[PDB]
Amino acid sequence: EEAEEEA
Amino acid sequence: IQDGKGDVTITNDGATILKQMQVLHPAARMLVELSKAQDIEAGDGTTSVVIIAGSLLDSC
Amino acid sequence: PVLVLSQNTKRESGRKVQSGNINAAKTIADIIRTCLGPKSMMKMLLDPMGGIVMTNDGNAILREIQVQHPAAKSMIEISRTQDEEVGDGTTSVIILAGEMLSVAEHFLEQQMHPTVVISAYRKALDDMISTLKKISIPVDISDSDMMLNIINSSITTKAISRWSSLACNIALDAVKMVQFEENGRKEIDIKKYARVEKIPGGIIEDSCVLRGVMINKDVTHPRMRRYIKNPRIVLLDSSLEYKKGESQTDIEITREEDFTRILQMEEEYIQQLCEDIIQLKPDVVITEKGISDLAQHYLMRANITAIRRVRKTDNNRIARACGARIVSRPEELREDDVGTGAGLLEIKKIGDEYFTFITDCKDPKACTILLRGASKEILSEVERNLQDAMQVCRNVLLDPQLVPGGGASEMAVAHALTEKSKAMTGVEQWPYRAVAQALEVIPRTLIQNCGASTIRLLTSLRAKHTQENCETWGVNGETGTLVDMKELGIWEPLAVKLQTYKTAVETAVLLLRIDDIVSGHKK
Amino acid sequence: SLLSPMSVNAVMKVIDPATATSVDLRDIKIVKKLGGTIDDCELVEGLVLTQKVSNSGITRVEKAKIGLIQFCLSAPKTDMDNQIVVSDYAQMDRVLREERAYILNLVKQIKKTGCNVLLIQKSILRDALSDLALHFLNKMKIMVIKDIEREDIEFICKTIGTKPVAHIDQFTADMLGSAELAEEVNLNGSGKLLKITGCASPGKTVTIVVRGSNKLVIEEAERSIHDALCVIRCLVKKRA
Amino acid sequence: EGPLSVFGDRSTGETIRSQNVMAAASIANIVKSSLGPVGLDKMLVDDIGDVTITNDGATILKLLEVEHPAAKVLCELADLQDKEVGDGTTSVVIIAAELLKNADELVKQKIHPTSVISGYRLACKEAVRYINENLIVNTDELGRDCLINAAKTSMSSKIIGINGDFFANMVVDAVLAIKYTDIRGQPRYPVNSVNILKAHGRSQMESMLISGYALNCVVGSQGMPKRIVNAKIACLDFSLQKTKMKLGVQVVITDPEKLDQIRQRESDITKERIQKILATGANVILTTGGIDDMCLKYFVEAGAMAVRRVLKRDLKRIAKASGATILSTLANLEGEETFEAAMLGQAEEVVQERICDDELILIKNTKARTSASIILRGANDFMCDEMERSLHDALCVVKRVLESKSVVPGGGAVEAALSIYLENYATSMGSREQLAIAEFARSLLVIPNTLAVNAAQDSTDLVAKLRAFHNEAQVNPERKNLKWIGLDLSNGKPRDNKQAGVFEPTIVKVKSLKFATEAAITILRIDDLIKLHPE
Ligand SMILES: Nc1ncnc2c1ncn2[C@@H]1O[C@H](COP(=O)(O)OP(=O)(O)O)[C@@H](O)[C@H]1O
Ligand SMILES: Nc1ncnc2c1ncn2[C@@H]1O[C@H](COP(=O)(O)OP(=O)(O)O)[C@@H](O)[C@H]1O
Ligand SMILES: Nc1ncnc2c1ncn2[C@@H]1O[C@H](COP(=O)(O)OP(=O)(O)O)[C@@H](O)[C@H]1O
Ligand SMILES: [Mg+2]
Ligand SMILES: [Mg+2]
Ligand SMILES: [Mg+2]
Repeated sequence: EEAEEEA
Repeated sequence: IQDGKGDVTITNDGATILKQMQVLHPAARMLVELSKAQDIEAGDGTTSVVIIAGSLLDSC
Repeated sequence: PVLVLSQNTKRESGRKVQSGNINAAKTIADIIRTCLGPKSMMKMLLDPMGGIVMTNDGNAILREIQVQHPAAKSMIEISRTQDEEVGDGTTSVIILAGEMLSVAEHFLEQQMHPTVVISAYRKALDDMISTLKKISIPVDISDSDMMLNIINSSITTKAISRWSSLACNIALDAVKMVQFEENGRKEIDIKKYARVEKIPGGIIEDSCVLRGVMINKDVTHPRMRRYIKNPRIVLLDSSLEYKKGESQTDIEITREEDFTRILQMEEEYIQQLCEDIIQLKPDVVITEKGISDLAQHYLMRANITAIRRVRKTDNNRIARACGARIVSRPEELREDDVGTGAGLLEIKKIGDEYFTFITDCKDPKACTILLRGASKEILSEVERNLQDAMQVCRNVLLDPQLVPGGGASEMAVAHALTEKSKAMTGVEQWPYRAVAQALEVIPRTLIQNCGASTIRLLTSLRAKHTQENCETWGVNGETGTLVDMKELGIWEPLAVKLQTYKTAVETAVLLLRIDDIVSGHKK
Repeated sequence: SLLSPMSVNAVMKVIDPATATSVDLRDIKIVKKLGGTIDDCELVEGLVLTQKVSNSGITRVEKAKIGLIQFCLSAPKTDMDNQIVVSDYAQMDRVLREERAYILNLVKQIKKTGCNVLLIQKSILRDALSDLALHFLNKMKIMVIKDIEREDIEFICKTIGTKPVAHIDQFTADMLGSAELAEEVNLNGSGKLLKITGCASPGKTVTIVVRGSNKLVIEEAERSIHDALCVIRCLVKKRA
Repeated sequence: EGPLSVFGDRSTGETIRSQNVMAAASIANIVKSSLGPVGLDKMLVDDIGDVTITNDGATILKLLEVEHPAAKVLCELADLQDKEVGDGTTSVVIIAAELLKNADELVKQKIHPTSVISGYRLACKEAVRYINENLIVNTDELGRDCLINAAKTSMSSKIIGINGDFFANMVVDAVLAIKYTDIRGQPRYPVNSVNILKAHGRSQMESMLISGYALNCVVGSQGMPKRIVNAKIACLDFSLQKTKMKLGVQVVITDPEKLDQIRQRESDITKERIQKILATGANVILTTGGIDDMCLKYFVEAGAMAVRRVLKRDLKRIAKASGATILSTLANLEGEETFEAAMLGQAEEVVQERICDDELILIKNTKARTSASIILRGANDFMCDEMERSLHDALCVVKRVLESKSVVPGGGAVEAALSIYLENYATSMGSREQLAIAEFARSLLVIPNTLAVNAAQDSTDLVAKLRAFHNEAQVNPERKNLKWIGLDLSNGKPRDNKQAGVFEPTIVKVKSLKFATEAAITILRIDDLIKLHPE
């Protein structure tokens, strides 16, 4: 998934 | 070039073209080895070497 | 040698595709249009497995037919979508969709682009919904006579019409006793807690609904009691027997006494489980798993009656009826998990077979309907009709609105749309009127099935509806006359009509947008 | 006008012109990635990996310390036939407690050196990274990359200066490599790609990323770049 | 024939070029009839009778099976366009096929293909540079109506065309609610994080947007409650079945008195874990693994909801939306296992709701962030699938517009302006690349012709009017505003499309031009074909 940020 | 399996290649490299064909005559199975040898030694001119060899054999 | 681009794919395009789609829709409509109204006739179907289905339900007819044209498949699908959504009206939807799609090729052949027709249909649907909401009538859900009238008008078309007084009472009692509100405010009327059991024989008038449940089971041991007055019931999800673990264990014994001691510990474990059950002092033990002989011996020594290997759904219904809850580990057994809401446990014989009744409950939330009759086909048709009636009742309870039947609503909506169309300009006016005049197929089919003069009766009814306060006038299906629906007493829920119109219009819109077909591309 | 300087730079980054007599073309790695156009081909003076990170949450690290592992972070296992026998109910809990402590000790030992990026090589006989180990590593804020091939370890060491470790006792702060940026990028739709750039100990390696809107174009462009590299190699071999 | 024993078939000359051009033209002609608001759909039937209804170019070309590699090139071109952008997968195929067809005539004249290729590259570069003059900055326009108009233009020509305003409001609301807070260098809008569900039944205008999340799952047991008002959520990534020793461990018993306690501990470990979890006040427990019948009873008595077999992506989205933390084990940085009330999610309501004879779960008003879901209602499965496919395009278009604040008029205005500009610019080269540039300009003009043909209008007259207007715009600067007059297909006359509200992202045009030119070149360079016989 594109959402692979801070946590 | 389309293979027996169904894969497709589009190329200008002489050694690649000769390898991807399936030549049957034994005298035509040494030109591909010559092209491979030129590719190993220099990495360029794989077509001009075959042209020159064919021209000499024709002149004979 | 063969140079191809798309191997063996069949392509078709043009006006041929549209004509074929419309023709297939009309054929699907034509197969079924004899099964509408109180004068409908039965059809018997032969299934691949060797059975027989003698029925009158539109969905039951259509789901037993195999077809090749995709438009036919689309119509078959919308039939069952209607059946799942509301449970009634699976024939009127097909007939209406057929007409709505048939009245479009006239404009297609006059070089009118399909998008204009789609826009006109989507514009007319909203004004149909608004008129339907305008002509609604409220109903009081505490009026049992009104509820029975609604259910009777719903089932006056099927084969149970000879026993409508019994059928209506059965359906009403079942729905009312299944209605339930629980934690939070989630009101529900789930009908997986209203079981139907068909037992061939006897007479149809012996059909009833029980305050409890009935199962096809018997006592494990003959010395257990078969009749208990006020029982205390415990339900279990585990097996009362010794079973192997799963941690890949082995036993290595090198002494004489170890074998006998190991054999005795199993009996000790069984005795411990039985005593732990007995501490609660129950009268009936029900379990979905096996029961061992030694456990049976101990329970009988404690004067308990045990039942083996009941289905999970039946266990859930028994729990909901008697107020108990299922427990997997007897060690965690309390006084709360014991159900005391039963009033009689009995075990009887019905034709060389044993049945178990748990009846006389104080306040059950699950029920069993027991049907007797001539044979399996008749009982199956009665079951389908009862399902129709129960779902109609649930729809009425979840939305208390009524609209007149017999075509009065169709003619009122058609008149409203015709009156509204004269305020419009443009090319959309013609399809806008076309749909409204296509809504008359329902009264026309009713008149045809009754066997009267459609040409005279339909124009008489149109003239009557042209007046001011005549929105409830319709056709009497048993004789072939015009009658006010107020005195006759035919009313139907608003949700059924809304679903029918929406599904029909959307199916027509979907089928009007196809332009070409490609076949045979092997996944 | 875009591919010639890339080839010249790639050849000049690998040899020492003072005494170079031949060029090892296995020191330059070509990576083919679909999507975009040939215009998007680029030169990377660092490390590029085609596989994804197993750590859910961490995708970018600055001032990264990198370590390479050739042992397994899992339950103990001897090369002889071993098995544990349980005959009392206390041992059942004791085994779980001991296994948990054994894993936690290794995780703490790894954390002691200040490591931020961990690479683990491929293993086929025993599990090289368990869920418990991954959970502890995530709790310690370490990015984990798994299934490093057994035949590009030499290239990885040559590029980033790391040193392989095959025993936990040898995991020491002097066996790590230092990098300025280590992060994964997501191309528009083709997938992810790990890039490590700004190495404190720059080796004589380089890599090329080849793009293209079609596989035929990508392979043909790769062959053309190989031809250019070979011509430059010949010109190094003979100064004529 | 004769020499060169190859065991295969080889073709050389104009034969192969004509054959390739014909293959490309057939592929274009398959999908030409589904372009513009007046385009219709297609029905596809496989060898077992399964029916698909669609007008999405990428889907059609993926479902078709093709044998010619020159056609497979266009198929993969459409797939790449779908992956890169998400809109305009039917225009690029038409453009590429027209480019091949127009270059083949110049090749039939004694013009070397290399000159054509260089001219095409130059024309593509100039067109891409010029397109950055027709731009409109979305901030100048009012943002909400700009976004709504872009969404409506994207959703036109689909099954949801008439309901454009309703569905566009829903799409814009979902996209805005799913916005992510990045490093703040650039905000991100990660579409496909929204869950789209299909369920036949009521009319499509009853499709609903849920401010929260929707799960295609049901409660574990019928004795559990089915509505929780104030929800404490625990997300787990392990099974809650009775314990089983690993492969290495085995049990050997020599004293028989020690079997009962082992058998009891086997079941007691999981009960202890469940009590640890429940002691912190958790009301909802979501698990990817299974839950045993023995372990469901603890939740039943505690009065809590348990859901099993939850997908990992759904669990990730739920956890990040509600602020919970995903746990694959209860162990901490010490030996013992603990569960802390700090790692619990909070939700304002969790309900189980009935939809058309099935059930699903709604989680409403998550407090850590905002999340959205969409439930689609339709006549049947084919309609629902087509609606989902049409909604994905709108979501992608809105994401692109929000990420890059630039829009471009639609209806063929861009193609007309580019054709005029490139035709004028071709002279200043004065070489054999002039012919190639003119051919590129003329091949750019196929989109308005196809739109007019599909609208059943006078394509020649309409295109002539467009060219005249755009020429008068490109000269006489005080009349520059004539560069925005597009095309109206419901009446058959030009109209100011920027004022009307027909907008597209510029990335669509740029990427389509680049990919079309690349495909045209890579097919135009082929000279001869050799096909080997199967073994
Ligand atoms: N711009 C050019 N003008 C003229 N001759 C050129 C040019 N570029 C390359 N050549 C010549 O053409 C030949 C290159 O052919 P090529 O396809 O590279 O064959 P090979 O792969 O066998 O080297 C050489 O004779 C080279 O000198
Ligand atoms: N006694 C009656 N007189 C006139 N019309 C009736 C009567 N009973 C039912 N109908 C009409 O018959 C129509 C169709 O009902 P039915 O034939 O049972 O099939 P379905 O309920 O599936 O549409 C209803 O719209 C209703 O208005
Ligand atoms: N209202 C409109 N008026 C004119 N042209 C329109 C309108 N809406 C869309 N278009 C055109 O429709 C084309 C899009 O074709 P379509 O098949 O819907 O999508 P795509 O091919 O991009 O997947 C574009 O050229 C666009 O300008
Ligand atoms: Mg060369
Ligand atoms: Mg009925
Ligand atoms: Mg589009």
